[PDB]
Amino acid sequence: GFPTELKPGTNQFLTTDDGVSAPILPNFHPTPCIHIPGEVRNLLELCQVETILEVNNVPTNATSLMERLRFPVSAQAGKGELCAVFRADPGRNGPWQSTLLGQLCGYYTQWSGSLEVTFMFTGSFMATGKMLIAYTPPGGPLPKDRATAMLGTHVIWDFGLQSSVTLVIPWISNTHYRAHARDGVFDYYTTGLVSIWYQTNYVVPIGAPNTAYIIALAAAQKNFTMKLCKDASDILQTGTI
Amino acid sequence: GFPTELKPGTNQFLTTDDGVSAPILPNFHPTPCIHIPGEVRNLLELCQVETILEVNNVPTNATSLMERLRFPVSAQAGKGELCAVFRADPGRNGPWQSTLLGQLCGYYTQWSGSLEVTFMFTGSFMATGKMLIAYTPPGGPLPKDRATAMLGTHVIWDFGLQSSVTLVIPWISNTHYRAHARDGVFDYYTTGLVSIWYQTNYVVPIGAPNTAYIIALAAAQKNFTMKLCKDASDILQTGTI
Amino acid sequence: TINYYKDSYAATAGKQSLKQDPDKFANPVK
Amino acid sequence: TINYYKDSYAATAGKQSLKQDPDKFANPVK
Amino acid sequence: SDRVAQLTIGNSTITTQEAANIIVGYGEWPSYCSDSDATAVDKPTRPDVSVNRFYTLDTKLWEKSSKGWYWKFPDVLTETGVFGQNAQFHYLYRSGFCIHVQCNASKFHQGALLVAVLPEYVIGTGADGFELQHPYVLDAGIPISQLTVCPHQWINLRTNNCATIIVPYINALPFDSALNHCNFGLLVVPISPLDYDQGATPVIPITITLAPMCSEFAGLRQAV
Amino acid sequence: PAPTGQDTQVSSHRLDTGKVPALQAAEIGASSNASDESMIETRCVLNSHSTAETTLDSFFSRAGLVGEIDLPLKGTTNPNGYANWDIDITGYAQMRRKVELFTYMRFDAEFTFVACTPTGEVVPQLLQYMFVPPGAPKPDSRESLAWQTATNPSVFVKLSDPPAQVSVPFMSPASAYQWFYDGYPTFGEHKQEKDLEYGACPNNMMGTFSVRTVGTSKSKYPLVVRIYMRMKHVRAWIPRPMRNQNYLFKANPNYAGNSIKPTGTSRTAITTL
Amino acid sequence: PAPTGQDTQVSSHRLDTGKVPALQAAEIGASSNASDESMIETRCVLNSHSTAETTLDSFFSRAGLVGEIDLPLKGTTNPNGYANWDIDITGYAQMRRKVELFTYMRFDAEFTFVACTPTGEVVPQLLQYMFVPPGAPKPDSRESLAWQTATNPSVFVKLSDPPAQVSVPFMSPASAYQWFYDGYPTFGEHKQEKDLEYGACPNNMMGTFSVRTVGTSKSKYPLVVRIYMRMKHVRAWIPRPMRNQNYLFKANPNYAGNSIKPTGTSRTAITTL
Ligand SMILES: CCCCCCCCCCCCC/C=C\[C@H](O)[C@H](N)CO
Ligand SMILES: CCCCCCCCCCCCC/C=C\[C@H](O)[C@H](N)CO
Repeated sequence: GFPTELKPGTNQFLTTDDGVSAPILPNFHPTPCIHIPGEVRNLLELCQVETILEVNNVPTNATSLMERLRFPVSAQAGKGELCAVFRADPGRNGPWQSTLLGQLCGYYTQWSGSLEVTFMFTGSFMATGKMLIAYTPPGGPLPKDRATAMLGTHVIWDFGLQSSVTLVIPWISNTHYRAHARDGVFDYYTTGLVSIWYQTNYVVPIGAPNTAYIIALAAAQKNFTMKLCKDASDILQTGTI
Repeated sequence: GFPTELKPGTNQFLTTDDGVSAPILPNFHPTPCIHIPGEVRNLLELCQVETILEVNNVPTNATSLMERLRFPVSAQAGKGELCAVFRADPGRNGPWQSTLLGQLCGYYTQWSGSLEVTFMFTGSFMATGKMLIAYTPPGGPLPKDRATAMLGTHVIWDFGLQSSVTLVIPWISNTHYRAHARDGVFDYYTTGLVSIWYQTNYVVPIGAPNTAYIIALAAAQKNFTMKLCKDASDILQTGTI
Repeated sequence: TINYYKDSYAATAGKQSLKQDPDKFANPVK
Repeated sequence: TINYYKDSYAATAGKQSLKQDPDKFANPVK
Repeated sequence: SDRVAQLTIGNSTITTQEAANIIVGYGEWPSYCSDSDATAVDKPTRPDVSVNRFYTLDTKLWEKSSKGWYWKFPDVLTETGVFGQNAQFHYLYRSGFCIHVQCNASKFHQGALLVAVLPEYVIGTGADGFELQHPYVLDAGIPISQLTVCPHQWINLRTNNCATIIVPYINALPFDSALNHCNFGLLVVPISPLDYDQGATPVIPITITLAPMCSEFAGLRQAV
Repeated sequence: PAPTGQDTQVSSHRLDTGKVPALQAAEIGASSNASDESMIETRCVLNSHSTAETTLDSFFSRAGLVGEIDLPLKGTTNPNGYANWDIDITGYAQMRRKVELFTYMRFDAEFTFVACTPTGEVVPQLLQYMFVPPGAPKPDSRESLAWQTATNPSVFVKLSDPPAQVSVPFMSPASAYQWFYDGYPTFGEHKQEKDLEYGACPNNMMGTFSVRTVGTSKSKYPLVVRIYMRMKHVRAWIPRPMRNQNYLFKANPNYAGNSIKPTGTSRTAITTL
Repeated sequence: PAPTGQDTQVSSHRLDTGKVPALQAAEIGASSNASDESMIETRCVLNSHSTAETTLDSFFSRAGLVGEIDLPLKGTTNPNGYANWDIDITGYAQMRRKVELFTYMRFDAEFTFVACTPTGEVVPQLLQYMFVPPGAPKPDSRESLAWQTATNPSVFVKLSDPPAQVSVPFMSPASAYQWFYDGYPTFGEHKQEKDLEYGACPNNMMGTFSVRTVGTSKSKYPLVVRIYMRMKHVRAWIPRPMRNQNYLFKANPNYAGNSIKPTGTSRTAITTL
């Protein structure tokens, strides 16, 4: 018949290949598909939904595992005290590991885009105060005081009727994409740091609680993209199931 | 020659495949086909022909194997007595195993459509009476009395010149298709139950027989369909033939 | 039908035509 | 999509259509 | 303008003066089963006014050490009202739901709740609801921090005192039984614990109100 | 035409005398005609279920086992490295019950032969399958002169190669194959001996299948050959009731008379499930 | 449409009262809407990054292990040369965690079977993979009569040949597969025994997979078969939060209650990295 030749790529089973195979059921018609609400057409559609961030990931015991979702705030001596810090690296293990964005990003090697962190105040109605949230780009170490942190991009948050403010972390980088950061050589892709400072005080009249809590929600902007699919770093089994 | 590549599916013999093969007889012309009456073009054409149903499948011995085709009817005290019950599952082993629809349905995993059961009275001309036939949808257990069975869809049958009535079992289901029902988990696809109750009595004058019989014929409607061909559950051999 | 030889009986099964005549066996009454 | 058989479910995955509706999950407010 | 609200349906009415708008689940209002989706052959019944109205279920107390509660739908209403009677007299059921959660306190209290709806809530190891044992993993091995991906709202005691969610019919079948399948479960978890100083009112009840919308039934038989 | 199942039209209640869809007379011999929309209150349903899987081609174009040949090293069946097998389909129950639903069939075929050792191992060996039409010289040994296959079709293949397959036309002198033949094939007197030819239809005897291992001396491995058959371009006529009891002999409807069994299962009482 | 990421428009400083993009009210339940060009001073950037790698097909059309079958020579599992395996996907963590992100899926499949000896060596041997739909006769031995595969699809292949693969349609009676089923499959009273059927969805039980070594006597090599699955034409609905703790049982969300662990890693203080 027709003379052919075989190239040195035959008989190999490649997992990611797209190929044609012989069907097992000739002339088969599946069940019709009715309309079911809530269809996903892209993993990026649900990469922009805010989820609770675990900034206060100090405790570990079983009975206090719920305390990791908020961090406390109270009255001080008005000297610009520090509240909490963390690293703004979605793929690196840390506070971001508790969000849907953090879990999904583990399936993709490289990402690019702007993030967004929202803080909500859950105190009494008569408690007022202001806070400063600062984002230090790469190169600068952790700020030692407020007057050093105010140099980078920052936003001043005022308590009031509107109880939520959003700090947008703009995409500032040297490369078009960033790989996942880790300790050692791969610190080249570190995004920076986030700090929260007392602005004036936490003022409260008589007969009202002295301690309040803040809840932080994180998500991604409209230019967030990921590529180069890989497998996750965590396996949820310890043998046969 | 032309360079090609081999995909990981070669050298396998797949039974359901449709392929081209080399003919053994070159330039062969078969015998012409004359017109023969009674041609079948679809297995669904002969799925709508009524066949005798074995409601009274009690006896087992050799000499009384013919008594399974009918069930008796006689005069009672007029208290709405029960006559006979069975399950309306075509694929499940039981009374339906004796029909052509029941045997054919064993070759297909899933079915959908409306069934139809016809009862014929074969008594004397002077015997009159009425019966109630009720179909209980899934969820309700076997009715304990007539006043509980009359709630579901039912038809009242009157003896007379027209000696046959048909009870139509409408397709009432949650899913588009049903798999074959069986004891255990697969009871999820049970269709329901069928019951026959005395309405008034079986009245007969002097000089006429006191016992009569009923013959039931079952078939399928015009929207009956089956899919996902499989092999039957019964093998009719006990070794080499 | 797909064929590669000179004989029509070596081709594939193909797709038939969906026609039914249920009245031949179910309603043969004159 | 590339197909060599009579059944549509034996073909390749092909290239989908790039459409997004992020407002379904993020902004469901009336 | 989205601070006062009135919701009326059937012969019941709900008013609130501190609202947080209305969340429509997955951006789809409830509707009836179209002629192409149906599979039954019998005409269904639509009682309309007699089963689409607000029902009040039970009251649960909020304490400084509470864990959380969850309910199941439509299991709660099967013994309540004409909706309950029709559910046990029919085999197939479909409907939507409008859910309203009420919890109010003074200006000197503080705390926050997480109200969310999670379809097909399989629980690992009635109308009064149950109390969670391991709220961190939602009693099913999934973290609670990602619950916001589901239709949800918050009850912040300094901002509002109510939450409203509208959920259409969610299932892979056009009709299903109401006595063997629970389409979704409602969750109410206190994320920020309640706090107040001695002398204030220490009882902060939580009450649940809900109303079926666009109900349908088929497959009549005896009551089961 | 019937590409999909029928729909259901909206119906309402009816209370009128003279028209009675429900009452029937099954003594006539025709199936019912009352529909769902004429005995209960129905809605509008748009059915779109395909009926393309129940066609004759969709039901018969699946491979099945029909044959078995043994070529042992030590034994009594075929100790000379050659075998003769008459072409019959009635040797196995699964395929026989399927094909016996009808009376006349007309179809092509696709035969596939799978060969291996009795333990399932594959060894390098050469064979020759030869199709012997009725009236051709049948081989009698491993080195028979008839193996020159001057006219009869033949196939040479090795065990290590993928199983060989061929396409087969319709070779009957009649217009179709028939699995039942109520009569005798000769004009004789039918005293007793002819009764062993009751039902023997000459129109179904298509020939003989011959297999050998190509060589002069005895081989070194025992071999087994399995013949699989698939139908295409199928036509059928005059359906008949399906089989009930076990099979006993090839091309014979004989059954065990002492052990007769019901078609389905049995219960204790008629008023209890 | 969204073929690429969004651009960034030039922005300047703004000092005006009444419009406040920054302040929000997350109690409503909707994500933010403030952008980069509304809280800092930005430039013009023309984004051309593709978003075609995050689609459902691009994320699910990759092969993964789902099955394992052992056919030992001496042992207790399958010492007769045949095995029966019910079709389940929840047997391995990597694929299960991926597929459990959503609630309803609708997809075709492409199955690839790789067979070799336990040491990895390849030997000449013949097998037969048989797909047994629910309600079909399941084989019980190596020479079972059900192996005639008169209707059920079957595949014959050798170890020395490249791994066999087939394409599989969507066979569910429902409109989609569901990995979570909050309910029971029977109308019973659910006293204690039914609780072992909690979550057992009949719409996911698709059948049985059967494998044997073609032969009459016992084979000569131990064999292992690995089943790999790939998805295509994928649709998804209603995403849910991802898994946190280890898996314990198939088709069960059970977790070890005594050993509960946080989602991520931990540090010593909140004011120190
Ligand atoms: C390479 C040569 C092998 C080809 C041999 C097969 C060709 C002939 C097959 C006949 C097809 C089936 C029809 C035969 C007749 C009936 O089935 C039986 N005799 C029933 O009585
Ligand atoms: C050569 C025959 C082999 C083909 C056998 C595979 C066909 C059936 C595969 C089913 C596809 C996956 C869907 C199955 C159901 C669910 O995954 C699980 N039961 C989860 O409960």
